[PDB]
Amino acid sequence: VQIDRLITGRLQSLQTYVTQQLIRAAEIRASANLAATKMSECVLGQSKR
Amino acid sequence: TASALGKLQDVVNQNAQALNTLVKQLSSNFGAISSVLNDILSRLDPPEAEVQIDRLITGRLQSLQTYVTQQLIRAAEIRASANLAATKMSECVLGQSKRVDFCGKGYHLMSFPQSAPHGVVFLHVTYVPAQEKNFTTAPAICHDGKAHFPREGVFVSNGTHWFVTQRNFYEPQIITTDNTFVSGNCDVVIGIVNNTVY
Amino acid sequence: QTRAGCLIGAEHVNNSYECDIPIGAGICASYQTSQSIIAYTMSLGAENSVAYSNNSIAIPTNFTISVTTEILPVSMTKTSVDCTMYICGDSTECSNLLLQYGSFCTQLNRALTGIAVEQDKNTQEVFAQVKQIYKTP
Amino acid sequence: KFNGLTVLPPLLTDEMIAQYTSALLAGTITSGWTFGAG
Amino acid sequence: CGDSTECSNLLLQYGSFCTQLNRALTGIAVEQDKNTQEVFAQVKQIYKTPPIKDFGGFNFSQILPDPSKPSKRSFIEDLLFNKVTNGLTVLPPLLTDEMIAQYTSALLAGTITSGWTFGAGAALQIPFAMQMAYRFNGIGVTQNVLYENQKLIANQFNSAIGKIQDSLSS
Ligand SMILES: *[C@@H]1O[C@H](CO)[C@@H](O[C@@H]2O[C@H](CO)[C@@H](O)[C@H](O)[C@H]2NC(C)=O)[C@H](O)[C@H]1NC(C)=O
Ligand SMILES: *[C@@H]1O[C@H](CO)[C@@H](O)[C@H](O)[C@H]1NC(C)=O
Ligand SMILES: *[C@@H]1O[C@H](CO)[C@@H](O)[C@H](O)[C@H]1NC(C)=O
Ligand SMILES: *[C@@H]1O[C@H](CO)[C@@H](O)[C@H](O)[C@H]1NC(C)=O
Ligand SMILES: *[C@@H]1O[C@H](CO)[C@@H](O)[C@H](O)[C@H]1NC(C)=O
Repeated sequence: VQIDRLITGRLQSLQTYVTQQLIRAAEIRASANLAATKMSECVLGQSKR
Repeated sequence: TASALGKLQDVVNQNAQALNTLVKQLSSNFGAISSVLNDILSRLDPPEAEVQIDRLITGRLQSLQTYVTQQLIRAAEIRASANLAATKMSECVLGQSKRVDFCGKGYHLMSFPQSAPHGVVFLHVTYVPAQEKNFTTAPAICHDGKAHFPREGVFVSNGTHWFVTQRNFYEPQIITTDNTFVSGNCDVVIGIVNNTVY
Repeated sequence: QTRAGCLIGAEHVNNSYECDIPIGAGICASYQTSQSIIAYTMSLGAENSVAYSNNSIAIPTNFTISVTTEILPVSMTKTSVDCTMYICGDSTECSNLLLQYGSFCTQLNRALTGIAVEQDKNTQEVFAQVKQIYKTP
Repeated sequence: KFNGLTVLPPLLTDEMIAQYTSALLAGTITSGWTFGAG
Repeated sequence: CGDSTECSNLLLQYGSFCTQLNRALTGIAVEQDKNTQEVFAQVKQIYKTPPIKDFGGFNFSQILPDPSKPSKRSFIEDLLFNKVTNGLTVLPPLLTDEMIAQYTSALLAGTITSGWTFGAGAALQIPFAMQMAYRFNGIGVTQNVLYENQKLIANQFNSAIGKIQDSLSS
């Protein structure tokens, strides 16, 4: 009877952790793409932007 | 080979996999006497079916919440890709773009769109120089004590005579007054060399 | 032995090539010729040097056109799910318990409807920016 | 497919899509860039 | 569940939650290496610099690699590197810092020896004092407005690099 409480707690904490991580990675990806854009457009040439 | 269109296959694979998991989830018991609801309702009284069915309700609730959350997260990648595609279409098809390595990998002339299932494909036409030769250069020339500089292109010399050429396609021309403009005097610049102008 | 762990059934080589399959820490593996699985340190490419000095340039004399494809995904399959048919399976004994959890299923439908409305915006804004249907001569 | 899960069709059909892309391809060839500005 | 069969017998009632959590984490972990690969690796051949440093007076010894120490990372790179510091596991990255430090140096030698050309076909050598006479022409300043006052500009450049070191040191 008791062990189901611990299981339903820990599984929810783990789901919350994964849900944080997915958002944080999806944020990092846009900075990675902006870095790669600057690399490609402003080092290898002169940009009038 | 069809491996060219790998990208827009994995969106379908991921969607089908998620939907198959969401549907297969129904087979689990969550601690009830059966996964089948009529199997309970036929064998047991409402005082007990109302104890049992809450577990299945909570399970299927949290499963559908997890599915909806995953879809809500995944949608923003597709939106950012649609916006990037709209940008490429607005900027590189309707006009010539100077953003290096934005359209293809080289000097860009034009592009053409083609449709595809749940996607789009571009064809980029690009110009690239293949052959190149060795030349000797000087950044200016001296005549009558005045330093001459080129209006466009650069000075080059195979070793015997001096010529001016455009920068990206070898084409020699006789150094003539209206190819060049005058600044300062011979003493100020380094590397300048004596020559004749016509 | 590697930084990543212990690898069984591959033969190390001092040579190096492009990387077909990655293992980690620069360690890479492949199937090659008398055929076996090898592992090696991934190469970064050829090595080159330019003869740079004052008063020397190279000018290109010839050129080639080229073409290059690019592929992007602009849409997703607009699935839809009935919350109460799934949860209760058209059982009234179920639904008179389910209606204690209030508006959850309805906001779920609302979320999915947003998806179903957003995706045909995605298809609408990429194409359909020409005001007239031209035709070829 | 009988558990209340369903799929909906798109608003644009693939022939409208190919009309759009054929109008674009005829425009970029006949009139260059100008058909975009005006 | 912590290595207890009394727990493990009951855990599998909840079906496949752990499987989709594992597929989530494994989908995350791979993406970082594609990010890294995309950000760098924009060059197909590893260039290297000649031994002499005839750059028209411009000083580049602060950013070029230092071969003496074992890792090829330059001085400013080593200041930047110095300034920052149950079933849980950590996986190593794919590309080691020596690879990044080769890539960067190749990009540098390309940008210095051949200007922009190395990004669109084979690189071509050009004297630096004629690269600057191009990049000044890109903003409407006639190239001679450099050849007249080249040396002063070099000095200002040499000075502007210096302060950055103190900015990183302090
Ligand atoms: C460098 O190029 C010049 C220009 O072509 C060469 O000069 C020509 O030489 C031919 C020899 O048959 C003469 O017929 C032309 O009248 C010359 N042109 C001029 C403008 O004088 C020169 O020989 C080349 N030098 C080398 C070493 O190849
Ligand atoms: C130009 O001359 C240099 C120095 O001899 C040589 O290394 C190079 O191969 C020659 N050709 C080109 C295209 O640079
Ligand atoms: C690499 O080559 C050296 C000498 O050529 C040899 O001694 C060594 O055994 C080789 N590496 C391995 C893993 O055998
Ligand atoms: C640069 O030019 C000078 C003379 O102007 C010369 O002595 C030096 O060797 C040249 N540098 C080279 C060829 O690398
Ligand atoms: C080089 O020029 C020849 C004709 O001079 C041409 O046929 C060829 O396509 C050009 N490009 C190459 C060889 O890459």
